[PDB]
Amino acid sequence: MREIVHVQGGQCGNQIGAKFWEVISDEHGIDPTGTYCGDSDLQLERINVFYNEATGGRFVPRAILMDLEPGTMDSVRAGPFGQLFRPDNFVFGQTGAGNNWAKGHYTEGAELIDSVLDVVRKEAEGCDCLQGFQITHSLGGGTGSGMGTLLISKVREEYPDRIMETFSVFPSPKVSDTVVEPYNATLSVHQLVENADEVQVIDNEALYDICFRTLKLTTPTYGDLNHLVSAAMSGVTCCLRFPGQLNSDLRKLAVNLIPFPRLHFFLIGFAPLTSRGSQQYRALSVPELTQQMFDAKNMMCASDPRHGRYLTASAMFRGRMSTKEVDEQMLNVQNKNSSYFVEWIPNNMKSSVCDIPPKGLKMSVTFVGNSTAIQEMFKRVSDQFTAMFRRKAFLHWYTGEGMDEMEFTEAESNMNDLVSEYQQYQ
Amino acid sequence: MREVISIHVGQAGIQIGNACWELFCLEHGIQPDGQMPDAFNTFFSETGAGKHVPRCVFLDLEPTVVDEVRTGTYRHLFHPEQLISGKEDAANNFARGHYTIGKEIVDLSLDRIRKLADNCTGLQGFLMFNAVGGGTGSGLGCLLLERLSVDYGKKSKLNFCSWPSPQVSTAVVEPYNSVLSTHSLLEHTDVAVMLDNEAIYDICRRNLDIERPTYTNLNRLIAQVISSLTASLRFDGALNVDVTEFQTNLVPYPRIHFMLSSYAPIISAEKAYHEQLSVAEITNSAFEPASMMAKCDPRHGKYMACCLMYRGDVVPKDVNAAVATIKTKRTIQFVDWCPTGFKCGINYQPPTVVPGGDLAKVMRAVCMISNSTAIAEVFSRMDHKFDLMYAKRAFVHWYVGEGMEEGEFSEAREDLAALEKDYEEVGI
Amino acid sequence: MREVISIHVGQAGIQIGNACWELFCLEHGIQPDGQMPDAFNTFFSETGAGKHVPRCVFLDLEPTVVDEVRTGTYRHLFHPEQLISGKEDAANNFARGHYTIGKEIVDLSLDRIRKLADNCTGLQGFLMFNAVGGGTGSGLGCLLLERLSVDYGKKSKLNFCSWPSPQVSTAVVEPYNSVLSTHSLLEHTDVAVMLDNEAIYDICRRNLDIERPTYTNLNRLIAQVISSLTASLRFDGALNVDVTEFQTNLVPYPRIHFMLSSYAPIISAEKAYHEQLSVAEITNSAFEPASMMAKCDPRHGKYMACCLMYRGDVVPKDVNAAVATIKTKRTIQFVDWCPTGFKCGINYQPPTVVPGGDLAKVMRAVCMISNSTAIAEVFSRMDHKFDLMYAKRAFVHWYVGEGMEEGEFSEAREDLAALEKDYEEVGI
Amino acid sequence: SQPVFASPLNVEKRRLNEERALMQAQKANIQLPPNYGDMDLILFPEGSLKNSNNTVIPQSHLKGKSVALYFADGADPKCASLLPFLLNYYRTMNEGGANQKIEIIFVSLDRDREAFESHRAHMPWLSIDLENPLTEILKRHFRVMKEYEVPTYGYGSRTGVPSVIVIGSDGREAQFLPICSGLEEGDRALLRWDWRNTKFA
Amino acid sequence: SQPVFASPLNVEKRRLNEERALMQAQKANIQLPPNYGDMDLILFPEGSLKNSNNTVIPQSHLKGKSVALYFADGADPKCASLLPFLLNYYRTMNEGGANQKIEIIFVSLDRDREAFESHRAHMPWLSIDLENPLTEILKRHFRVMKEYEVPTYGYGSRTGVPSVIVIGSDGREAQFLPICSGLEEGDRALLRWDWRNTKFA
Amino acid sequence: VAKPLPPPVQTV
Amino acid sequence: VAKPLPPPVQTV
Ligand SMILES: Nc1nc2c(ncn2[C@@H]2O[C@H](COP(=O)(O)OP(=O)(O)OP(=O)(O)O)[C@@H](O)[C@H]2O)c(=O)[nH]1
Ligand SMILES: Nc1nc2c(ncn2[C@@H]2O[C@H](COP(=O)(O)OP(=O)(O)OP(=O)(O)O)[C@@H](O)[C@H]2O)c(=O)[nH]1
Ligand SMILES: Nc1nc2c(ncn2[C@@H]2O[C@H](COP(=O)(O)OP(=O)(O)O)[C@@H](O)[C@H]2O)c(=O)[nH]1
Ligand SMILES: [Mg+2]
Ligand SMILES: [Mg+2]
Repeated sequence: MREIVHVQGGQCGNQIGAKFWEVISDEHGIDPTGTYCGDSDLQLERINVFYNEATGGRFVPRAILMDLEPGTMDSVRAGPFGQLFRPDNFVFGQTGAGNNWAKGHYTEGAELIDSVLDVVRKEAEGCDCLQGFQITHSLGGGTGSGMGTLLISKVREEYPDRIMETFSVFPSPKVSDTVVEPYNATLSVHQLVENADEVQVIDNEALYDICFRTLKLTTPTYGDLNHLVSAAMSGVTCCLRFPGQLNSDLRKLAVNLIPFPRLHFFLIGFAPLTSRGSQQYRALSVPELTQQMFDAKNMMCASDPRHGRYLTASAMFRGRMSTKEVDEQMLNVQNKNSSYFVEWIPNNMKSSVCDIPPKGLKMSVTFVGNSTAIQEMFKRVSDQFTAMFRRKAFLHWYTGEGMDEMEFTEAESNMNDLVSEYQQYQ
Repeated sequence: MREVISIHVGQAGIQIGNACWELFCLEHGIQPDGQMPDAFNTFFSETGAGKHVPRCVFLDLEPTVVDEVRTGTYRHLFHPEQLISGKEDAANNFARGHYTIGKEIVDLSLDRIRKLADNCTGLQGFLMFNAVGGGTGSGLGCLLLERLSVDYGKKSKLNFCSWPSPQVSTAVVEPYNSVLSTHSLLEHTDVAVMLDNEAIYDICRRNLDIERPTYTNLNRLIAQVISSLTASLRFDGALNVDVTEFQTNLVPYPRIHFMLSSYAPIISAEKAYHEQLSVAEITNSAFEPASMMAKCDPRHGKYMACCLMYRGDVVPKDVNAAVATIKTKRTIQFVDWCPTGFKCGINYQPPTVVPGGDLAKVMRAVCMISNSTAIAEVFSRMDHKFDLMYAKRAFVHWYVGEGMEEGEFSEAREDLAALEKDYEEVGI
Repeated sequence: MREVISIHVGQAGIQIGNACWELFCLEHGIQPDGQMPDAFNTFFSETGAGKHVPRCVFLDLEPTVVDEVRTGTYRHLFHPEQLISGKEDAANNFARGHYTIGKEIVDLSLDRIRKLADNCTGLQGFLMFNAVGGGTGSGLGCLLLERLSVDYGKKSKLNFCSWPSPQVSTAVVEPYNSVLSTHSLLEHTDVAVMLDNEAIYDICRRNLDIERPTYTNLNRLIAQVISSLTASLRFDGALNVDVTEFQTNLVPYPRIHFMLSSYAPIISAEKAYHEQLSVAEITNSAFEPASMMAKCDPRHGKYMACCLMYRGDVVPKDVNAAVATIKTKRTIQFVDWCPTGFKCGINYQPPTVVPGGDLAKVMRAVCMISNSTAIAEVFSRMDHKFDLMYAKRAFVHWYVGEGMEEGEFSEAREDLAALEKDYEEVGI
Repeated sequence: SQPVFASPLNVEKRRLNEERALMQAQKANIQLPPNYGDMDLILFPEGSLKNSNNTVIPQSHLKGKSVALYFADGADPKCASLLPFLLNYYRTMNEGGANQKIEIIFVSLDRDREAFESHRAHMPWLSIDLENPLTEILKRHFRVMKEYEVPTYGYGSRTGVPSVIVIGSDGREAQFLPICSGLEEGDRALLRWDWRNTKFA
Repeated sequence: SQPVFASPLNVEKRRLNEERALMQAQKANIQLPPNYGDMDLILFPEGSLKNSNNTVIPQSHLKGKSVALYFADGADPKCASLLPFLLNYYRTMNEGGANQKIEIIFVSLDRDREAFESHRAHMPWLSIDLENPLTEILKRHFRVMKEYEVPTYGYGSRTGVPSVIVIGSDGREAQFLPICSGLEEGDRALLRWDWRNTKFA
Repeated sequence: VAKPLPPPVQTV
Repeated sequence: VAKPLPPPVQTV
């Protein structure tokens, strides 16, 4: 009865959500030809959230593939699980957005946005009531930051009631690429503060941090760290997709995690995770998932939760478990670690229980929390932005294609006051 | 004659209905299809060739938890539009449930309750089950009281709440949905039984000795509460009590109608056969100030009334002896305007045994629905959370966004403030 | 004696009576050829070796609606010449069904009606099925009422129309066709019952659960309505009623002769064994505003008369108690000049089911044919449709160019306007 | 004569019954040929039905149970979607009650024996062997197929695969559950099963 | 039809019961198919149960007993931990009294005969040998399994290896002892065993 | 289609 | 599950 429409923009966005449709497929028994194998009532009764029928029995994903190049959307199509998406929902664009935010937002992305908005209006409005939109993009390039936020602006005015959950990938600046990361990041943040209900902040360095000091991988590749993101994307909408003892919804997360509308930037994480020679050494109980869901490194953003306070927090447990432990462990972290938890909200925790655990595992859990330590991400991009800005850095591309100087100062204002608003509640 | 209609709202309402209507099915002998292989009239009907349709409405704005009874074995038991569902959940928002998306499902709920009342030849009560900690259980549940109190005025409306626990919440906007929904359960509710999850956790921990109980095990004991409550409406006994007499010999001055539950032959099979579970021992465990199903200690409150429902092979001489020994103890105290404070009721039917669940075979039972001034602390604990949140106007943009003015927050707190002020006033 | 000739004009008239003759043959025992492997005398004659033939005069201008009837399963049941067809269509023109082609066809339809009446030994009345809002059902239907009144006068010319729905229309000239056909629908017919597509659409969703039913499933329900209306004629009842008493104890002052149909239960098979079908419940469901087959909500308006068609194992003492409950309902109202407006009727035979239809085996059924002042609004809505088209002479070259003088639109307007004034002065 | 005329079951039962009628007339006021209601048929042979343990049960074992044919394909996406739902429907009626209500016979349109076995291993109700001609005969009797290599006799397809059709004792179509047809109730046409009045006698 | 409709034990029970019922139906206004309350079977055949001295015993020996199947695997650290506590509980609660209270029937999920005998030598109560179809039919009847090789028909698994499950006369589920279940108490759930209300009658 | 005839109503 | 019925208590 409720549908999530996934729109993926950018090279980062298309590759992450290709893993997302791969993990949703085997959570739902979908073969990469559309056929469904394996017999279970629960794996199809709520598949309308992510798949539609095709009068051939083919379950087709709600994917609105987008990038301003015939590049990674060719590799997504040619790879495994690439025949699922409609060839119609593959809007190409041939001019190219070269890591420039104004390219996707103003001067090349404005002539293809009228087609991807037509596609998403054909595919999302043609039902009784859609639950919301799920947008996957990186705010580091030109396509995800530029075209992604342009569609975000147009969707929030056409549907100013639905939930837009955005798994944004902020530029992690300690080790990174492209020299225009602070320009593309800050020029998108001052839009995501208004017209975006939820923004889950993801940094690549934290994905390497899990891949090095939790999974003990040899060579963490882009596919492995896109798999960890798709774990969190599937885990948040678990109750929307399967029955449970304590069901939830994306609006239940929104109303229990947003004290004020501007503060909606969440730290995400997901860990019943373990190394290769330790799953047969490590147990599995609610306290053990709890202690690896607050700790330091399970966060997929490079922001230490100890360097701040939790305004509010939520926990999406999955699988067969006792309802006493899922309540008592959130109490136990609340009263033991009280410094990293605000007081003007008492009892800052939501728990919610799915009954169907993910494939292979016995129980999993995903964190989404509104920690005020997210100020150190906007500060770590602002101090790079003002460094370039004082001597008028790589800018004649941005100004030459139709941006005045006031847009950049307005970018600094709405992101400096975001840090200041997080200061008042820390 | 002798019919009662249960009205489940909120996700906890469906799950508590899965256990309660289960117990009513066994306690008259109905098979899972609805066929017995007329004590049943309060709960089920007679639809020709042995069909037995329950008298319930399962009401939810979220289809997921009402779909599991629609896809399990009991689509064939419940009439398929007695399970009214919706499209979008109210999502922990009292504003959404009461003003915005509850006002389209309220038509089908009142139409079906009307159809379920037209086949009655004398209806005793509306046993509404809900959970005031969330969305549609706080919202649409409140509005359903507004519609029920205006079309069925003389009708009594019992209400089993699931009031927020002190340290366990599973929701952070829960203090808002609890305080704002007091008025439904203060002026449009005649009996307000206050339950919480922690007290069931503690009972399951030390008595049933399940260390790690689930919500389905919490629904075990609350099912036993209504079976002893409607025991006299269905099977014969030495002394019978109907829902008119629960709300007469227990309820003082009309605003004070807030009662607490304490079943106490809670035991499991490893303990059960070692002790005498006779009338004296089960009633001392009933008045014990740690078996309350509220997390509310009666030792700082005054018992205004008590309703013992003995249920089994219980002789009335042992009832009058058991009320004597609980009256001679100083740790149990009563208000001065109460020379007699017990409405004892005996049902001859033994407690229904629990194959494969959690309880054991016991020959006799007891359940208390007791009104005390100790219950003036389950709302004071939620005052501190409400004032802390509303001091900084936290979480209130979600409320005002669907058309819930900022004013109602203040006189919902003020209405509960007059509720508190009314409770120490009785105990002077 | 007691013969009822059924006249079907148009696509909808043929298809509705297609379900009617299927249900009549299945009920009485006549196979799709005529053979039975004197209750049939109302709708059938009898020829020698059990060759029962229906007394219908199926009529259309195009052949592509009737040619299937004469080549399919029921081609040998029906008399080959009773199925009368022209050669080209009426093109949704009243004037092409009334002022050009149709005079070559009415001389053939009136002759076959003449032989169909010579076989009778006392006609109860001319049952008729048409579709107001088209070319043949409007124009050729109006021409048939003109000729049937002057020739076969003082005879009960019942009509059952397919009056255009408020929203779903499937054409653009039905504002023109509906009120241009209401001349013969006001001065020639007697028990003109108003039916529309939209209300039977909503009935099929709510009761039959069919989310996607077609013209078949609507015509099945109309066939059950006609079967209940002529039920004491064909079968023995405790309180029989003929077409003469429908015209006397249901009709006020003579210009007011529009009814509104209702049927109960239309409940599906999966629901059927779960609920009661007592006569008090079924008349509560028959008086529902959503079961009204005109989209003509009777909460606003006043009941002048009401005819009830209890059918099955129905006890009369339960009927009189049921209509007492209906009278004590405050939502519906009756006019001041009608102390008793509840002409009842009981037929002993339970309603039949077609094998493969959407309905279920039901013990009791009620057909509730009511006259109210609410049905002024189904002419008020086409009043708004007409003066929005004809305000600047829309689609009139198609009608003037084929024989119709321009003023016929305007004397269709005070024919509707005096119809509105008449229905507003009844309730005073 | 039900549901059609040009089917191998109908021609075969017609031949047997009017041959029996001629034999009775020769050993004899009997009318030839006999009436369709007077015709009696064994719908299933002796060794045609097998359960999950692959043990043969006779046709008379199906008395008092609402039985339906399930025309299914192993590789069809609609069939693979419908099958867990049919499993749950079978459970939800055959567990909840003291009396067994519904039986499902399985008729395979699968391409070969081993994929027929792989599809049939997931299925706990009764089935007919693929190489048995009874499956082919039932396909022609109830007019179910995906493509016209089978020569229809001027008729059309009643429905396409998947198909759940409730059947009678002498082979009539009791009622069609519209999974994929002109009425088009996927997932919810099973609730139209009127197991009270559809009985295998 | 308890607890599982799709079990080979129950389909054999149903076939035998309504076969016999049809036999006295034609031998003799009778109800068909027979209801599960009047349905009857033998849960263990004559040559199945095997005590510690390797001499066969039949089913009727277990009258007045509280009988539980122990599904176990020798190489499982689960079962290696569970075995001494099961030994202790069986030992003390069967020695302390004047009446022999409980009995445990061992069902093996081992690799082969040698591992089965090595695991069964440490175990004093009754057992069913691995080559018997009874072990595999009981595994599918009570849905005990470590990994999905055998097709469960869109239905559940009650437990993983090991488990003690008390059983009734007609194969019903009396209660579940929660070792590896939704409750999760290893080597402690044995105290939930009540030997009073579950007698092999 | 040619629908089966219902069983005859025996007199009561 | 469904129970058995309790035995009838004969009068004395
Ligand atoms: N007794 C009992 N309480 C439950 C159960 N499930 C949830 N709860 C309680 O219900 C409270 C919150 O209500 P919800 O579970 O969100 O149900 P709701 O009233 O429909 O709220 P929404 O789903 O958001 O509309 C929590 O504190 C839980 O402890 C249950 O099965 N039994
Ligand atoms: N209930 C019902 N309504 C119908 C049917 N067919 C058409 N209608 C509706 O009735 C209106 C009249 O349509 P027709 O029945 O085709 O009109 P007609 O009497 O055939 O006149 P011609 O089309 O000129 O032959 C249409 O606008 C449809 O909406 C039908 O079979 N059953
Ligand atoms: N997680 C992830 N990050 C990526 C991937 N590809 C590129 N990135 C990151 O995205 C940034 C470049 O932005 P990108 O989305 O590729 O450019 P765009 O196509 O113009 O939007 C770089 O900092 C990369 O680290 C990917 O497949 N997965
Ligand atoms: Mg809810
Ligand atoms: Mg026509």
